[PDB]
Amino acid sequence: RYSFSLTTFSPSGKLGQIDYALTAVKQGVTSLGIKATNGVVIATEKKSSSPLAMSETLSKVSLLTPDIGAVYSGMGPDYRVLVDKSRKVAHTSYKRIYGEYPPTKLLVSEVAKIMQEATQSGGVRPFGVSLLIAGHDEFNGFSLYQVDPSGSYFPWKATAIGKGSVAAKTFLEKRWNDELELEDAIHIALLTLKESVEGEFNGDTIELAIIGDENPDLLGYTGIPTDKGPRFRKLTSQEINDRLEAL
Amino acid sequence: MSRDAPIKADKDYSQILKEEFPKIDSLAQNDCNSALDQLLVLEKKTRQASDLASSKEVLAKIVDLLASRNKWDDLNEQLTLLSKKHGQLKLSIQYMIQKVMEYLKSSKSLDLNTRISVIETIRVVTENKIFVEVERARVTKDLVEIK
Amino acid sequence: IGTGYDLSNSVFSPDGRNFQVEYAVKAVENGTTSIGIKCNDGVVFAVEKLITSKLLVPQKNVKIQVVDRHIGCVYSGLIPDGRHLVNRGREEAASFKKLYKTPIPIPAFADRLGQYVQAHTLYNSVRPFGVSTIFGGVDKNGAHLYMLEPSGSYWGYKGAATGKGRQSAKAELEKLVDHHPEGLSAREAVKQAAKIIYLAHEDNKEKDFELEISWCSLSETNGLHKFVKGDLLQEAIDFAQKEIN
Amino acid sequence: EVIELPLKNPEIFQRVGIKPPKGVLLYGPPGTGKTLLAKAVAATIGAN
Amino acid sequence: SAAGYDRHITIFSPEGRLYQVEYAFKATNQTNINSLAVRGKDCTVVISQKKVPDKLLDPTTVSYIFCISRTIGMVVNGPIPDARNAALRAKAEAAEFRYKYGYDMPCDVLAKRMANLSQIYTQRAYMRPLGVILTFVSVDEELGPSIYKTDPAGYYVGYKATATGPKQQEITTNLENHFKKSKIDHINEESWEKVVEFAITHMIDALGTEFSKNDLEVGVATKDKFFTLSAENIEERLVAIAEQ
Amino acid sequence: RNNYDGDTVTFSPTGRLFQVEYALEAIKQGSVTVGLRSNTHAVLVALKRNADELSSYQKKIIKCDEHMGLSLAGLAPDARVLSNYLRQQCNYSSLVFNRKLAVERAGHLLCDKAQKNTQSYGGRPYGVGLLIIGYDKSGAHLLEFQPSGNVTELYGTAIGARSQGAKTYLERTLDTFIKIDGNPDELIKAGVEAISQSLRDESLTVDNLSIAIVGKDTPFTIYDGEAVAKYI
Amino acid sequence: TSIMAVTFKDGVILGADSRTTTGAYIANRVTDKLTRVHDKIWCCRSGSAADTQAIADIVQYHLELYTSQYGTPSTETAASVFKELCYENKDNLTAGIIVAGYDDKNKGEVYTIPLGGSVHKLPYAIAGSGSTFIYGYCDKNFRENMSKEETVDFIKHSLSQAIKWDGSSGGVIRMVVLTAAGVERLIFYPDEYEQL
Amino acid sequence: RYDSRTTIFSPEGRLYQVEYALESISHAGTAIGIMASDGIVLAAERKVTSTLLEQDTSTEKLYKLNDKIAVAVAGLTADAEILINTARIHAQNYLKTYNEDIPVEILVRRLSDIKQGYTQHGGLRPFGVSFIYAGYDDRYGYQLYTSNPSGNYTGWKAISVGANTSAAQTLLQMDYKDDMKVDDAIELALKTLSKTTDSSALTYDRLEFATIRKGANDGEVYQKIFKPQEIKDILVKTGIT
Amino acid sequence: AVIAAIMQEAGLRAVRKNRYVILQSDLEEAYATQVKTDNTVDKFDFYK
Amino acid sequence: PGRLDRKVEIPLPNEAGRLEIFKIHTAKVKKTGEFDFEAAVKMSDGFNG
Ligand SMILES: Nc1ncnc2c1ncn2[C@@H]1O[C@H](COP(=O)(O)OP(=O)(O)O)[C@@H](O)[C@H]1O
Ligand SMILES: [Mg+2]
Repeated sequence: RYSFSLTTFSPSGKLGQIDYALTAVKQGVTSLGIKATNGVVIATEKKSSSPLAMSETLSKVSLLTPDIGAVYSGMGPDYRVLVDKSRKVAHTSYKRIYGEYPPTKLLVSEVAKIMQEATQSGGVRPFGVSLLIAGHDEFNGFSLYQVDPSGSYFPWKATAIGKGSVAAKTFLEKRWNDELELEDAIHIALLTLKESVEGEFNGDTIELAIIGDENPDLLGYTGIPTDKGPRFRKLTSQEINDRLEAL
Repeated sequence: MSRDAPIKADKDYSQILKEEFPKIDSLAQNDCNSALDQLLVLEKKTRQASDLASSKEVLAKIVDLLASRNKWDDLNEQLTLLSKKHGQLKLSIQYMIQKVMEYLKSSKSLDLNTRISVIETIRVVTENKIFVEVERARVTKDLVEIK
Repeated sequence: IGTGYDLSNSVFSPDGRNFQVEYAVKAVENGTTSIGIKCNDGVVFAVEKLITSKLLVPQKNVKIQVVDRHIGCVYSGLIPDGRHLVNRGREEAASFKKLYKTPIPIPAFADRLGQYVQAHTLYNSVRPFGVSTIFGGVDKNGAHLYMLEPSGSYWGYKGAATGKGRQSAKAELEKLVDHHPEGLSAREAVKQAAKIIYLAHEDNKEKDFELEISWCSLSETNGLHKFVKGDLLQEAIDFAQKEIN
Repeated sequence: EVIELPLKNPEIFQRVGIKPPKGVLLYGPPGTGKTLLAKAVAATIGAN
Repeated sequence: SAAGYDRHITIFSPEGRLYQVEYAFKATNQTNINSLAVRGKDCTVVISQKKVPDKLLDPTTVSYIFCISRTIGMVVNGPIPDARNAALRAKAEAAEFRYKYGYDMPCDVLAKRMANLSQIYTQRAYMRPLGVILTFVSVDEELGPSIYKTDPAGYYVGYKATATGPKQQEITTNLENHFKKSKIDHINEESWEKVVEFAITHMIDALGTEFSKNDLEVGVATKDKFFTLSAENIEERLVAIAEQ
Repeated sequence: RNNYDGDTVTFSPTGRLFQVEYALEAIKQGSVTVGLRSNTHAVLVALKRNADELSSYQKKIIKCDEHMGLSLAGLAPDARVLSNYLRQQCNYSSLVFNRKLAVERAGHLLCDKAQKNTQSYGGRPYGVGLLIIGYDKSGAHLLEFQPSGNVTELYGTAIGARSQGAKTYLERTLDTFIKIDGNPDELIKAGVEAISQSLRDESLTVDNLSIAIVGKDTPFTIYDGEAVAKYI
Repeated sequence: TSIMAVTFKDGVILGADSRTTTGAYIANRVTDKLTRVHDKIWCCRSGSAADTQAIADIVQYHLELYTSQYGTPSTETAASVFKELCYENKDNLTAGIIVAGYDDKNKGEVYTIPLGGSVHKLPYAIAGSGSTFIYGYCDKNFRENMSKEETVDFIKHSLSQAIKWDGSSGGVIRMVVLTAAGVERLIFYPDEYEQL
Repeated sequence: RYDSRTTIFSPEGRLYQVEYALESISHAGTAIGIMASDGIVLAAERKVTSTLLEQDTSTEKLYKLNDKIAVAVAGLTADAEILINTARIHAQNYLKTYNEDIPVEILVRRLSDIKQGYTQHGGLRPFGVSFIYAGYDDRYGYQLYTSNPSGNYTGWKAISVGANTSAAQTLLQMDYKDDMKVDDAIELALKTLSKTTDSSALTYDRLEFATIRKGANDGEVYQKIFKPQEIKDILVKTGIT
Repeated sequence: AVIAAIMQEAGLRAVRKNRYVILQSDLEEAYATQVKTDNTVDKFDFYK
Repeated sequence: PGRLDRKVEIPLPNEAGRLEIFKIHTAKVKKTGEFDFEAAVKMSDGFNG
């Protein structure tokens, strides 16, 4: 009986709607994040269950702000709204209070806060997804965080989520080092993900992006050296191929 | 093929142009291709049983075509083209292919003509899988005997 | 079919239906026969209004209503549920006159109505409407006649029927279309409209009816809606009596 | 293909080494005439 | 199974997927029509079947293909009620984007705002999800021919060609074999007309049935424009097929 | 079946609503009143109940306006609400349009009120039938209100408990009383005759009658006691 | 800023002066005042600049929907949508808009909306601060249903007079021809019209 | 039963929802406040762990609400997030209004009221958070409270909420003294934690700590969340490592 | 289990072709049929 | 596995499958000449044999 409100607790505690939401997450695609000391690499694989469907149309790697991207595992529809609501809160709360994009630590709290509301009301369901959010800021360095449909956030050095989580997680535990390059971290990433699938593994269907060091290329304006380009950069298929060939 | 009136209506069309058959037959000596096209109008239609309407015309025509030493090449291209484009029911267009075997097998108009011609027939109906997959046997025996 | 899924009008069944919305159609079946006959220069509406107690005043209760002043509506099903739907149709038409300063297009009207039925199948405290509404008229683009089902679905029609005697009603309606390729002249489509409802009143034989026929005609009402009355209605009655015997 | 092939020759299935395949579940709404088809299959083989 | 919560889209299953949201994917075969859209090299063609079971209906009001805004089409599969509401929303959205942001709304931005709107309908309990698959077609100001299929869950994904309906799988395989053998992702025909002809050819093949000029409705996107063709313009294309 | 009767926003398989049918049953359970009319006059005659014989009755006739007024049968709570709303409509007509509100239009607004609560969650079908009379430009009219909201113009009708004996009677004399015109007295007489046959195990008293008349040149007036003792 | 719209047999040609004035300074030399709100309905703007601008876009939104939902709009229809906004914002906005458009069933129609808001079917309209000097010229020299060339000449002359007598008129002489043939732009330079 | 709303009562005048919400707090990690008459120490145990969980750069159950009162967290973290933010705003709102910092007793009362409101009113969950409050205000000196999720508070000289509540409380009161010392208090939290926890390592990665002292400087009040490398250093001294 | 079923369809098709042994075409066709995992999400493709 | 290994699904007779079914039946009973089978099949859409 305690399952089906959000209002009913079990005798043992906890709410079911949060528990069942976590079940949902784990059905979604295999996505993983590794924190490095000069980057963060965030990676997922993609499908469409029909080759007719194009694969750029989907985006499962989205820059949230120019310095902070995110992925998911879980239900597709829920991601797309929640990223819209997050960009929109990012401006309200912090791009009018700093006049630029918020630090990573801040924005984790704000997105986690929309989850908290989608549990608080009854007759409104949680969101179906768990995010990884990785970004970089000027005071806490490079960073990685997990934001659960619970409305709780957890800081992570490395984690994985989704269908291949349990296997990916033990591979990460062993293979991670405390000091890795951005470049080495990409190789641990492609490889980890290749556990989840083989023979249909190619750079076309694998989306893999980074938050590294500034790029002056995607800044789009030049002559003002007192602002930094996007820390986020999305890598293309052909570039992922260079790294997959090099393995 | 739904309703019995539209098949009849193509037989009327077929019948009027069968009177004119001696005129069609005259234009076949000038050039074989010219004579085929007037008949192709009635056989190539969206509706089926149209080479069962037009059965009366191609029965006579494929004898002249067969019998000549050049016209049987344009005959084979015609037989393959009906298969692919329409291929109507399981007995329709399939009849014209079948009638070619009867006349061909008995006649032996030349030995060179007969030997290649049979290959041409068997080719298309390996691909097919209906009523001329049964008739496939007929022309595969004839060919194998010569070899 | 199964238990549940009926109860609430936004619960989808394991069958890909919404049962509550079907159950409405069944309520419309029980209602009194209505038809619309489209023409190449008018629209005709006729309706079967049963008289169920003979202390009723004759020619005084109607399920015919006018909307704006150019569009006829007539409903089957539950009567007061049908009055509310034509009522929201009057507010919409009227709003339309202030904003755009023109009579409603008949397809424009149909769009607005179709949305209102869809909204009362869209919540959990509203009720799905248990009515069909045949309606239409004649406008800038000639005559159009539409029929709105209680599922929130509508289409244009050369002939529309709803009600009890609706199966009989469709058989005669089809005949009209085949013998008359132009789509039957509007005048004669009044006399025809009476006869079709007379044949439909034999599936309801127990109760008396009163025949009310109204029209909208480019030719014989100047593109305005008005009821058919006096000697004209009398002819339609006399014709219908003739051809049923 | 299921029944008729290995019955005439178990001999080909034995060359490959993969088992000759048996067991067919017939299903479909009633009145399909699948019991009539039971007869038609075995009518070809002349099987009892 | 059952218990709660095929009665609610705001209450999860022990599976983790909402059973009533899955029923909207079983409510899409309700009117038994099939759609095909393919991409040309400056046009998009979309064709869906027309059923007029009785002579009472006028085949001119029976359609599922809609003009959404100047450059934007949509074909709907599934019921008429959710079809109108979706179409309206889309008409309103297209119109709004322009006064806010200036120029013609791309196929992608429309599809995405309607997808986000579908997801909201499932978020709240006081609104149910829609019961339609929407297949939008446009030729884009800067991306050219584009097909975006937005499903009633709030999922949206693009296409090279797509098909929808109850006989979908047959059209889908038909298309796989075709686009694979050519070794391209487009049809290489350079007029809108010979792309409409090819589409006709392929739906006839896949379903396996000859259709008539009273059983097709065809909408054609060219760049900067959208139109729906009448029955007599549709015949020109048919007689082109019927004798080549 | 009988389980779809829980609420008003839900339909049954054959398609009804059990709540509207139930609101309908209530009319019968209450009071009895018999309405009838003539080309020149409209008259309502009704039985008033009292709890016991230390009770001094509860009136069932509500003067709406000086040209409209009604009787009730079923739930007294329900009635107080619909009458108050109707009174608002007559004053509105007077105020803004300078016009004695027509009986035909009036019933239709009453119908619109009824349906608001039938559609909605919360509310309830109104638990009362009303017989509305008035005399406007178009003469007398008599309307029969239902819990569904259907409004029905009659020469004579009756509702409430065991009211069919008035309906059998009225049917018999129908055309008889239609001819009666220019004579208010005789329509009161006919009306007393109709509600007598309906009664059984009770007969009329001075304080059981409330006779409500509006005619050609008379306003609406509710008569009581010694103005109903010429027709006791 | 004289703007006008004149009927003729095959249509309507809307005419304009592209001067835009904020006091004695010319704010911009060349700004067409003929702003399309639909494909075959176009509109003219005079009075306060900002107010007309605001209103115009609001009209395009109504007619974007009218096309989308209910099929082709009309000029009549369109001019009513002006009349609604101006009349409700008679105390905040001042817009002198001539709406004209070409129907295939009513031919060319011109409806002027004055500053309070009304609708007035008329063969011809002049509105603005530059029209109040050419009233005399226009009535006398006008005749209904000219042929296009003759139509061009009359419009051309009137707006050229308006620059001569009103200092808030000037820039290039714009016309937008709304015909069955399409929409045609026409433009004319001062070297040509000062003489004529 | 009488689970089904939170605005119901039961035949015994219990409410299952208040009991169930209470048991939620014994699902989440130990949290301990020990008051001494030379400081209050807050110590808490984590409820999550693994070699790739970061927990060596972060606190997540020690929040300074304002600048003289802080809380330890026990219960759900989602429930916790909103009420911590509300509590910090009201503590600090007082700051603005009266231009002196909020007293301990008022701020706990305020937040208990908010808690209670979710049970009293609407169709909402109660909030399943037990906050240990440690403050200083110059009216009563050092103050220790904890608030129940029922939404009431009682003062304390030592308390333990969070997992293994019963065991911890027994452990604390065996070795506690009224005279005490702040340094003996730190050692006492570390003593209790070894036993209570189900992890036998009990190393820095599992441990949070903050000590609030007015003996830190003189006339001044200092809230110090210790950093991870201090938490390690004190584990040698008590000898657990 | 998945491997036992691939070899099962591999030998069956061989017999249809009237070949006596498996044989890379028989292995390849049978591989792609019954890969297993994701084969009911084709219409529920909101899942990824 | 090893008892049932293959699944053969049986669906309905098709639009031109329904046609054949009439023919077997008419022969089996007595008739005076019937020919309306082209219409009758459309009426009998979706029937089992
Ligand atoms: N394909 C068919 N050809 C002819 N008769 C058929 C056909 N299919 C079905 N029938 C008819 O239906 C009858 C019942 O089928 P039966 O084999 O008893 O079915 P099930 O087990 O599916 O109920 C048959 O005996 C035959 O008359
Ligand atoms: Mg059987």
